[PDB]
Amino acid sequence: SEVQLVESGGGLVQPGGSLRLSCAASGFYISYSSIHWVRQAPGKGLEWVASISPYSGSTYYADSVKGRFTISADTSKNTAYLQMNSLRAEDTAVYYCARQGYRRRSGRGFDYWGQGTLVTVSSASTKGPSVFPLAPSGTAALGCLVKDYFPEPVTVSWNSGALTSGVHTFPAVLQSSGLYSLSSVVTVPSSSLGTQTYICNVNHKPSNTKVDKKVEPKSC
Amino acid sequence: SDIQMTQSPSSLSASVGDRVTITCRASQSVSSAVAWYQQKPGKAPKLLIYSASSLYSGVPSRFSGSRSGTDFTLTISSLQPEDFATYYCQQSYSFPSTFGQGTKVEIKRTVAAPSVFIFPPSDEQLKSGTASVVCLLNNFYPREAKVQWKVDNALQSGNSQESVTEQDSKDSTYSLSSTLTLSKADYEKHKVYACEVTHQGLSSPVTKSFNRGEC
RNA sequence: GGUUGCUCGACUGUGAGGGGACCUACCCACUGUGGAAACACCACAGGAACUUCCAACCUUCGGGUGGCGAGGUAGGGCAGAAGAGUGACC
Repeated sequence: SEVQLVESGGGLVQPGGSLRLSCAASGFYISYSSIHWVRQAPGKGLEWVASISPYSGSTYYADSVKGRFTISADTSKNTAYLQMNSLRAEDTAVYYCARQGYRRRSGRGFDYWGQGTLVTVSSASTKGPSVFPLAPSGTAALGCLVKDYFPEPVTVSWNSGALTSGVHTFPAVLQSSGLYSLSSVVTVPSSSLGTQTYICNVNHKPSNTKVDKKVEPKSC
Repeated sequence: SDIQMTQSPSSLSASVGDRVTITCRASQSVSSAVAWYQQKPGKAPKLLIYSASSLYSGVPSRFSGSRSGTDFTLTISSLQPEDFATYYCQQSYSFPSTFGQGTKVEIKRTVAAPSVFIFPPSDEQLKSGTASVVCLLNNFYPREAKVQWKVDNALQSGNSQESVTEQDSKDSTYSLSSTLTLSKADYEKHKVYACEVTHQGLSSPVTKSFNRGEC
């Protein structure tokens, strides 16, 4: 199927500020479906947010946002919107978009979700990572250290994604600076060390930062 | 007034091939307007049971919903390992709609000891005045593991931070990265840096270590 | 003067279990299914049950058919009837 939902319009926002999330629909028209926004603070749960009813435009809102958020829809653009005003910290979440299924098929289940956009309400400014290499020493391990960035998220691929297997990228933890630091590691057989180039590709879109750090063995 | 969806347990460890039962209890009647979702880390939620017993299109027969009054229960006959995820009940009998606090499910495999390595701070970093020492506990189970940094045989306290992978659903195992961080000056004040792992798969606390400067 | 017919007719009544089912059009509702559909809009089906009725239709006079939103507006119907006429009789 082509059924797809494409959130966008997220990011870092100062407290008290505003934002208009967008959700483009593919492979179905949203005119015949009920459309809901659902948000998830980090490592917390799913919270229902708003929803708009087909044919009537009747809108319903979770009570923690009522009168600061505003769900809505342009049929023609096959796009659903959510205007957030007077934002606060606890508004921080991934904001997901979901199609309520067709009744004859999936009841009031939400049958198609987007991948969610990330909304980061905080007054602290952006700052991209410094990326340091983790030198290795029949297998041993090597990686990159993605240090002191903000906000989430960053992304690591090794060798432009060519090296997918054996890799563990750890979740960012929160440095008491308030910045995020995390590290990525892959294990490889020790033979390849001399002959195999090992680059980690780090992207931090909030800052428009792209780093590629070649990870080589101990120099001596 | 809002309908409360009160789910339990908060969390569930169980063996592959076990039966796992998650229950949600609606503070009011919600007829059969209850839907169950599987959410793996970082992905969207996926629909499992709509209308409280109706198996969604393409969901494996080992899942099933069950209404009994204001009590809804999602039921896996026999875990597969892929079935690692957080599960949520939802009610859409009335607006505002409402979800359970969720239930985090964990695979259960034999013990695996952690592969351990230690990383001394990169030469670029030490130029910039920072010094981070990284210790890796790789592909192990169960996750309950103790790490201890010792600098020149002194136990450290409150300058390391660790983080863990989720359960590699193929692997059903974990990986940990503990990170000692010092000023460059505090780093140049000591020779030996060590990382002491205590894990159930180890019969003896494994220490990987390095000296400052050794090539 | 009565008495009784006949015609016109102000106007009123259509009355709920020891007792109320007349018709139509719009309006307004309630319930349930279905419409790509939790509300809204639309289509359709229905207003507890037991009774009660026949304003309606058919009748071999045995009976039969069809029929309920106790809402509102309007026009009718069926009933009464101030009142006029107008006969017959006494």
